[PDB]
Amino acid sequence: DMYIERAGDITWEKDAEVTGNSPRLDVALDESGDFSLV
Amino acid sequence: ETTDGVYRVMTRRLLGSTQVGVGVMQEGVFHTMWHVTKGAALRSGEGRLDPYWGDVKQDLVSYCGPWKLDAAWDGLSEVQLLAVPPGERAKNIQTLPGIFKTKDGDIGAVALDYPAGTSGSPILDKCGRVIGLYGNGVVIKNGSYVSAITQGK
Ligand SMILES: C[C@@H]1NC(=O)[C@H](NC(=N)N)CCCCNC(=O)[C@H](CCCCN)NC(=O)[C@H](CCCCN)NC(=O)Cc2cccc(c2)CNC1=O
Repeated sequence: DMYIERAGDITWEKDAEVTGNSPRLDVALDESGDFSLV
Repeated sequence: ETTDGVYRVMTRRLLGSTQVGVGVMQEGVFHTMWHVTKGAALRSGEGRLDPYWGDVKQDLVSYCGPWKLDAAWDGLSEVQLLAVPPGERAKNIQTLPGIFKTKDGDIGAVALDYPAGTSGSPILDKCGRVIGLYGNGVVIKNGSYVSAITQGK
């Protein structure tokens, strides 16, 4: 059995850590809900 | 507890208490990714949440009502993943989304890598609205991860 427990409000944080790039990727979404690179 | 906010999805059919994913409670509806619960009922305190709508291809599922989240990435601005990793505090990570180009159109994507149990963490815009859920993506050359910004209708 699964159960849920609260972890916080949904809010933007002004002092947030910034990271990650912004790649543009050709992808396909199959019937199973899996993305794949094209 | 139906208070709006982000929630961990836990199970104990494993060793100890394991966090299998994350979700968003808004307007009395719990939102998460399909691969987190596979559509199973959920317990919240003394009450039970039953699945209401789900779609394996979108990898989304909602409990107690139809999908409520309808904000979308503007295309131009940075966003924040409110990552809720297992055993760790909710943490905002700001990023400029990339793009999944598909036959049917373009989807925002974030190049952030977290444990599998982070699946379902919300991504937010600057006005605080949830523009999608984290956790359905691809693995690129490097070997790390890019998740779609998965939003329902
Ligand atoms: C725990 C750890 N990290 C990761 O798993 C991922 N980070 C990374 N891999 N760098 C981050 C996961 C974030 C949460 N999201 C998921 O769990 C979803 C659940 C599937 C729903 C698909 N409907 N999985 C995915 O989105 C992608 C889809 C790939 C589709 C391609 N056709 N699958 C994987 O990464 C599995 C994997 C591949 C290589 C190597 C590994 C794991 C080894 N690493 C690990 O085990």
